[PDB]
Amino acid sequence: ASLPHPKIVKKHTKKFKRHHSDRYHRVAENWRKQKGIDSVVRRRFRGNISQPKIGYGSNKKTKFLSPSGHKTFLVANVKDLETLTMHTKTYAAEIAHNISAKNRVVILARAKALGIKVTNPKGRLAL
Amino acid sequence: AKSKNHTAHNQTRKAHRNGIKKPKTYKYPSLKGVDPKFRRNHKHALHGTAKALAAAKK
Amino acid sequence: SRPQVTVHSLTGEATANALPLPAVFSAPIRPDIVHTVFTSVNKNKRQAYAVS
Amino acid sequence: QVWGSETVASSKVGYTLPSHIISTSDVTRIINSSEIQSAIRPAGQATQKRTH
Amino acid sequence: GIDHTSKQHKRSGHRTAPKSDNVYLKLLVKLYTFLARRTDAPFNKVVLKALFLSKINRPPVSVSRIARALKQEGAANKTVVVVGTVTDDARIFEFPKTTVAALRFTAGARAKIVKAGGECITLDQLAVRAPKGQNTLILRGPRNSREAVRHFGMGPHKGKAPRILSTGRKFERARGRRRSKGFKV
Amino acid sequence: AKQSLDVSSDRRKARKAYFTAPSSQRRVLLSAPLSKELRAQYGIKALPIRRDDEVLVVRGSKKGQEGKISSVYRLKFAVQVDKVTKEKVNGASVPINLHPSKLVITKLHLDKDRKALIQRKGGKL
Amino acid sequence: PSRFTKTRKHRGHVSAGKGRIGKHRKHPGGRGMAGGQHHHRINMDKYHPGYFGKVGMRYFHKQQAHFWKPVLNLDKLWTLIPEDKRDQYLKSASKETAPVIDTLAAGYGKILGKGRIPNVPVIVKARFVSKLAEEKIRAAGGVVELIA
Amino acid sequence: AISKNLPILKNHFRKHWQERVKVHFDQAGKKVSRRNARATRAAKIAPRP
RNA sequence: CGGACCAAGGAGUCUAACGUCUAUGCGAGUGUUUGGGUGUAAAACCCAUACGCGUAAUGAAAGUGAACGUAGGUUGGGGCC
RNA sequence: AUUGGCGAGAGACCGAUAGCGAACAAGUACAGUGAUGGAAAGAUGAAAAGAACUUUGAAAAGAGAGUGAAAAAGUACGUGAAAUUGUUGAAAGGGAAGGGCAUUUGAUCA
Repeated sequence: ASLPHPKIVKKHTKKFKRHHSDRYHRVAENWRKQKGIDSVVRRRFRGNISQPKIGYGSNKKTKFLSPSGHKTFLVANVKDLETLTMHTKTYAAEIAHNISAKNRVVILARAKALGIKVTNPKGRLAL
Repeated sequence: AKSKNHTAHNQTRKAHRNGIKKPKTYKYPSLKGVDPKFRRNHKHALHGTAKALAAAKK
Repeated sequence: SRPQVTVHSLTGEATANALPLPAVFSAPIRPDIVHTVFTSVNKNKRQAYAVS
Repeated sequence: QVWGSETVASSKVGYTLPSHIISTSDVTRIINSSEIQSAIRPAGQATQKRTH
Repeated sequence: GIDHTSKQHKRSGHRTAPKSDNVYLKLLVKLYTFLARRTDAPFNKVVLKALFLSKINRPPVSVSRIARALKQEGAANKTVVVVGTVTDDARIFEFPKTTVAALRFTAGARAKIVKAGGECITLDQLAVRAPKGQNTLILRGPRNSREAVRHFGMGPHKGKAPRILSTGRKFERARGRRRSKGFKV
Repeated sequence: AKQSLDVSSDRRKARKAYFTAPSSQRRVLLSAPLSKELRAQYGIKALPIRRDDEVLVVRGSKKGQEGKISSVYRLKFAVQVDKVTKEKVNGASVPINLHPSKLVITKLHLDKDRKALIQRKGGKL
Repeated sequence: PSRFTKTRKHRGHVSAGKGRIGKHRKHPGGRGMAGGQHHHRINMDKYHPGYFGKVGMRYFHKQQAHFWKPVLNLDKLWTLIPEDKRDQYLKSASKETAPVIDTLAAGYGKILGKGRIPNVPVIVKARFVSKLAEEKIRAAGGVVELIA
Repeated sequence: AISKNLPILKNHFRKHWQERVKVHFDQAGKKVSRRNARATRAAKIAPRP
């Protein structure tokens, strides 16, 4: 039920990773800019890893847009689900990981009755 | 431990980075350095001119 | 004039008595000053701590 | 009497209620006033139509 | 590549939108922005620009200043418009009746105006009375009257009030100010 | 809250006092409520536990079981009640310790000191 | 405070806002006001003239109570009287009845001539009076009395 | 040391002022103690002022 | 040149007196919290005199101490008529 | 006035590599003839209910059985990562591995 929107395009789908993160275990995969004077990445030599810049910004119209075309909204209870009544065509319901299955099934039933898309319907459900 | 003594390189570029402004010209420049007798003449002349202007129309 | 606010009895039902407003509610509302003064005063009730 | 009024004393040393820097809290009514509307020029078309 | 002849992405240098979080002043700024946008009168633009000045940029103005402004012929019917705080001045004894519009009024100045018979209004009342600023006069206080200004641009052979907490004998009056003690400035 | 300037509301101080309370303090700390019938009979809400006091379990997995008290372990802050225990795999019987506050005093051993305490606390017997 | 400090933004940067060629060595040149005449002489002679040398004679046991000379002008002369009576005194410019001002009682010792008071008689009591102020007060109609 | 256009400051802190420095965190407590002492003195010295 | 690896800890913080800028409050005045009363009790509220800075500066000092006027004339000058 | 002693009330303080050197048999073990220096060490489980009994093994122990809400809680005991190692599964390997640009193939995915 997503509104007609421009095709989702991503300039850089690959996740940016820190230099030598695979080489050394103490270096986490979280990106950190290299400030060394003789840093190859900072000097931007040919054949290096990509550096995050202002050019990689996604389209504003498609910003925070899921592939299904519905924005993700975190839901905590029935009252929180009520927030997505008159905006269901442009939003999606997501259930927090702190929610027990007993209340999860009630929230799922409420969303089904109210016509609200659920990001993770099969969460903490018996299978 | 020899070092460079004097070098004029990049000085002209540093000076030209900001526009070399001409000194500001005013309608009435400072009367310093002029003859003191001429200054007294100036003071008396404007005193008389102001008195005449006030007499004609205040 | 200024609005007359009805006074409710202890039983929970408003009576016929009416009173003028206390001439403060017309003061300007300044959230910035309110927040600044509240933050400043909230530090007054504090206990000093220091490592030996 | 405790906090003062427009006629009674404020019961405080040289204290007066703060003055309002703007007469009314609503500016839409000021905009809609006839004197302002007569002086203001006719409006446009909100979002300008794209040309060329 | 473009051979830039000037700094790119250079800020205009003029403060847009007030820095203060005053909600009432923000509403006044919005009202005057709308007035300047919809009217060609430069008075609205001048008032909007003056509303953006800082505390040190909006010096205070004593009642004697508006008294002198009214003393000029043709300004008796003019309604003064000062962007700042009007302060009481005890030097002036007789205050002619007039209309004064300012953001803030001192208690003494307001009492003096009321006693003299003049009227005091706020900026929005002034705007609704005269949307185009008809028969209005703009008053500004002395900008360089601040005590910090006298210390500005201190240098040799300038005499620009050198910064010192305690003045008097032996405090910044030794060699450097007297010809007998070495030299003078 | 607290209006007195001498009592302590600190959790650390309260826990320290409870854990290091001597035998005399533990005697009054280990108190059990009385039954409804016994409360109607004496007019006393609660009394300190005793070795020869009949008690009935009101909370826990042993609900409904009643018996006499074999011994009160003030060191362990508990009281042992006979005729209710768990059987070990070795074949021996080990008593199960339980808090006195989880019991309802069905009957108590009346003595001279006990009767004096009843009169001091305002009993009718 | 801590959140708004530039140190948090400097986090990550190697030099932390202190440069690379010249490190932030504690007390690089001198300490306090060291070298006021050797290597800081340029700043001493350009920004703080008159720092070095003697000025005049020495006055031992300088008691500031002796040099208690508060001043006021004719413009503020009328401000001492409360307005409730000041307005009617201004309205009634009468010689036989004039307001009396005690500058000493308000903490002002010397009378200075500035303000051009209106032509209303007024009696003023002060320890010291200036020539111009006395002439102006005499011309206004009132007289000045010296009390101590 | 010497810096830009800043007034000369004469701060006497060369000595070990950290060892000998007093801070009054006890203002309210000592005020309450003084009030209690005044009340008990009024009680002790009889209706005498 | 330091670096075998990993985990934990790790470095422009605070005080006294200030310079520029900004915000708030009052305004030729300004600062309750030295202290007293009051208090639901280190919280909050109220208050008299004093004192810090400014309103007058220049001299080593004895001392003196700012309208000939529409608080002056002229140039440039936003706004207003 | 009070970094000593005793009896008390609190913290926008700290949390077992923090906080006093010491939360535990801490000025203890220990080192130096000597004056002195000076640590590491908190947590099973509500309740030991601490694994009866059978089998293999000399025994330490292993496997069944049982207590236990949980033995993925066994007096090496709350929760249980990396550096390092073993088993199973997948992939690559003519004097390095690791990375970036794009794609084929395999696995996997809304």
